[PDB]
Amino acid sequence: AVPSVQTFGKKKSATAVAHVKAGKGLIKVNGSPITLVEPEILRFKVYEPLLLVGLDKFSNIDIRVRVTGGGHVSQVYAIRQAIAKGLVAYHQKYVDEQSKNELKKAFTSYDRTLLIADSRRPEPK
Amino acid sequence: EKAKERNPDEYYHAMHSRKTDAKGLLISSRHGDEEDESLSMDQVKLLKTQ
Amino acid sequence: MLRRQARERREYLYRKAQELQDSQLQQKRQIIKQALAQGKPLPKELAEDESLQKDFRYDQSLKQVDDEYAATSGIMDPRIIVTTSRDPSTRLSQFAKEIKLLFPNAVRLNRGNYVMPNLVDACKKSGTTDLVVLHEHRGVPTSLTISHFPHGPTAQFSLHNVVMRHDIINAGNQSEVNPHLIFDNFTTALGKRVVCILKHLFNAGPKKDSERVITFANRGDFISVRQHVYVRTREGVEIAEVGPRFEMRLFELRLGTLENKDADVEWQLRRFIRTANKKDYL
Amino acid sequence: TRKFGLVKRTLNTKKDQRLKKNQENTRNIPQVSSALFFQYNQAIKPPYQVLIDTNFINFSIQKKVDIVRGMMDCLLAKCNPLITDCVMAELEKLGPKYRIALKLARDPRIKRLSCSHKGTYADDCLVHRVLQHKCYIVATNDAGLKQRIRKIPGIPLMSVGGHAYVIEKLPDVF
Amino acid sequence: NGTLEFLNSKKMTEAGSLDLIDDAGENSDLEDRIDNSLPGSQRGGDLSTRKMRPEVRVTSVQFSPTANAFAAASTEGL
Amino acid sequence: IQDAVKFIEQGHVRVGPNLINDPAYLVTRNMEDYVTWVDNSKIKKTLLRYRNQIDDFDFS
RNA sequence: CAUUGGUGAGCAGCGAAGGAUUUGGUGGAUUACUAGCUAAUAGCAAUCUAUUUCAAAGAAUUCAAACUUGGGGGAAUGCCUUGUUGAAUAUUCUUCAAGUGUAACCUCCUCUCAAAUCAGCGAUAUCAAACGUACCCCGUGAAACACCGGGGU
RNA sequence: GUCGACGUACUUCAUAGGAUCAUUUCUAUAGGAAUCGUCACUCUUUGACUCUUCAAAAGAGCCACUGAAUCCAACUUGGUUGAU
RNA sequence: UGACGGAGCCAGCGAGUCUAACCUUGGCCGAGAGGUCUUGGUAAAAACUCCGUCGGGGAACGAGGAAUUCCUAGUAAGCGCAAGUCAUCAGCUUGCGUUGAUUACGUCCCUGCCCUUUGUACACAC
Repeated sequence: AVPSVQTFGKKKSATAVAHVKAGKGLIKVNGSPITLVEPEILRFKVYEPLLLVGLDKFSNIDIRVRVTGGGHVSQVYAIRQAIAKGLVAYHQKYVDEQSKNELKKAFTSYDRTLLIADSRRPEPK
Repeated sequence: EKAKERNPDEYYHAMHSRKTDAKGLLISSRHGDEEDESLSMDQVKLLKTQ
Repeated sequence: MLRRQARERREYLYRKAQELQDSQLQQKRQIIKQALAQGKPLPKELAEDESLQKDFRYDQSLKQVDDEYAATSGIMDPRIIVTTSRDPSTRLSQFAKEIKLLFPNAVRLNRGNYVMPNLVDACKKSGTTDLVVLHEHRGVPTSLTISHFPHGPTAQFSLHNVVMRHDIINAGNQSEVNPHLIFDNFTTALGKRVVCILKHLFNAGPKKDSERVITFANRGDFISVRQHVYVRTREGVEIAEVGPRFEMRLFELRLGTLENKDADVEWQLRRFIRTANKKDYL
Repeated sequence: TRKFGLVKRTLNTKKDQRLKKNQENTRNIPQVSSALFFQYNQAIKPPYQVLIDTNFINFSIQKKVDIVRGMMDCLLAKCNPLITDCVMAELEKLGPKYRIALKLARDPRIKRLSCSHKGTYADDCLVHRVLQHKCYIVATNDAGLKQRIRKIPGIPLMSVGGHAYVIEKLPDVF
Repeated sequence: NGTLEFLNSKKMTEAGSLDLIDDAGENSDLEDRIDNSLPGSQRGGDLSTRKMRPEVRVTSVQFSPTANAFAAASTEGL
Repeated sequence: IQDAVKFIEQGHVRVGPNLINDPAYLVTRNMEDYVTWVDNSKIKKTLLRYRNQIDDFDFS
């Protein structure tokens, strides 16, 4: 079959399953494209790993994300994690890893939640 | 009690052939045979002739 | 962690079933110790088996705090957590502070949008001794569950007669010293069990002249607890009440933690029973 | 291109046939006799053939009763005794102190019949002849063999006590 | 042990590596012929108990605070 | 009990940080809790693929 | 609609007198190359024998050694050690005992797993058929809105 | 009140006899069957060898030379008067 | 921080052959019991996004005094859903999700509460 790679994202009770395969440069979430994210103010939070990396690095990859659980804010944060993990897991497997290293550095210089999700764990004093 | 004690590192050698749905629960075929998952073109050509 | 707590709970529960089989052999080995010293008759079944006869040459070198608390009985000071049920009212927010104030080495963290698996994972993380969560009924409190954390026993109580310190006056401030404990009229096997499930909630070794006393009265199948301060006068000790009066009675005692709700019920209150009204601790 | 987990070839001690102890590699229901009721065994008719053991012989000498006309008093019908070759071999294996009872046993009026056993046990032969035929009547005076023949139906047993014999399972006691 | 990425192909016979063959018996003496090698002596207390050759590793490195150097505690020493 | 020896010898099994290749290793009662599969391995990928759980950012 | 499942029919594109897999055998490396043999300061390599024997050197644990034993209990016959009769100018064999002596011997443990598969019992279910209900049609019949049979939904 | 005694109640204590095996012959009995220098054939049992299934995991790795299969592309032959 | 409708889509805990009203008007059948039909009365995901239409109460009461209480991060607060666990709870209780902040995170100045005032626990320092 075609090359593929699969990552996971996690906010409070919302999970994201993103599959990244070689293709025509199309971006899909739940069948719908990315220009139809319903919270409508957080739509720039899911374009956010797209525009930090430059749109040329998504021109030949495909992204298909399912999301279940959570609400609205927790769902959008799951999509931006799974896209950013899905891009950086494709590039560590079939593309240059120095490309992966510059892709990873461009995310952790911005924000750590795009790569791994900090579990907001309780603490007793 | 078996759910809480899964030990998520087990391997039994049927993890290849047995598949799971995307929701999480496992799937089993209606035919159940290990040979009638689909049909080849030589079988389909003969069966449509019959 | 999660494998470790699953591993040591397996080794503990097998060791519980091992001494269950060993209790007959320990009882039989008592007879060998008596008969070798005083009393020449040896019974019939112990007379034949030469395996036990060669067993005693080793087993002559053998010889109560509860076994879940045996390691941590006095080697460490118990840090404990008081929590509310869910979306607390103002009254038990005051009352959880008073339970935290009655209990040395206690903290009070509010519970809101937590889940009980994630709470007990957090107290197994940071390391605490036991948790006291409180339910209520329109202000006044009704339930109080004490659950010891390293897969220790939990004990759920029901409390009715609650009068608290914030209701009456501006009486001052509580003592907050390491308190003396007064335990009275506990006689049953569950009585000694409920002593050790609750005595370990205080710090080890209070002072010789500690100035507050917390009594636990068993007068009539209700463990009734009050807190008092005292002096020693020239002719008689005077006492004065402070802190919450309780009329508390346990209704279940599961061997697992409070997270489980399917664990081994060591004891449960039975009330639809012909002899339920007859006696106590049943 | 070796295999993995190579182990030295040794003796498969529960498996091989070169040992002595691993050299090991039709329902049967015996019908009841067709001449037997629930408990009758209607084929018991005169004349009768008694099976005799030593405890019958030695007690009859002790109680002053000769066999052939002594059998006449209790069973009351015509009967001739027969002694197996196994029994008379072990009866005369008692030795010198019962040779007068030996002499009363060997007699032209006491019939004799042959045997086929790799042994000399009186109790095992008498039971096996009884099981295969349910035809004979048995004379016995010890509780071990008496309980063994009381547990098979339709087999009349007799013993001795007091001054004469006594039959147990016969319907025609008089 | 781990000095080479590419092991030599003239050391595997049709069974067993040639240098893994226990060659202590060909020695003429007694004390080195004595094998007290325990089965699970991975980083034990001696070297006669090892039954293998020691593995190479470095386990603690610190820079020198004075003279532009750094010292690494190795299998070969320091 | 034999297929474990096959997986240990092929270099799949670790005790904490390091994998051990000698199958004659006595594991301590305390140390029994920590024996997992090694990372980035095909012995772990099949295990997670049945569960549909493969997070290949950690290249598991 | 997705198939991130298989099997087949093609196209775009890649495309210098073919191209994909898959595999046996051999050779060279996989540590840094001073040549073969022998009785070796030399000879042979087409050989060391009708030249390879003599001489010289060469003897302490004065008559020394399991540093290599699964554990418990013994050890009759064994074996070891120490005391008990007879050959010779202080002495080889042998008379019999004692060993909290013994790697010869003789017993018990050194196996029965907090473990898995396999078989029986089978639930969650699932596929096909039959049967039952309702509504239509057809067959037999002279006929009975058929009591007789069949088909369909 | 921890026990004593008495009373009472419960539980427990002996089974015999025959046969076989176990001493590198002989378990002690003469009431029992086994002393041979193999030739072949048949039938099962067990193990090894080479592949292989449940089902993969891992390749003492690189390069060169010279061969064996399989599917295409192309060529030939047969084929609608009938190929699979 | 409104009202009116119209779309957009997001949850998790739940599932014992167990799940769940009352009163009344009649008709027919029945020997009754009652059955069948008839009729009327009484009680019983949100948030958010977006699209358009909109611009004082029938005496007490227009966001609540003094005085007090609680609270530090997935917290306070807001929102719904589910269950009713041998105690307690339906005038409610307990769970489970969605949204998710401000402000300290220092100090012993005040109020308290406790400890210490031979360093004895082995060096150096003090």
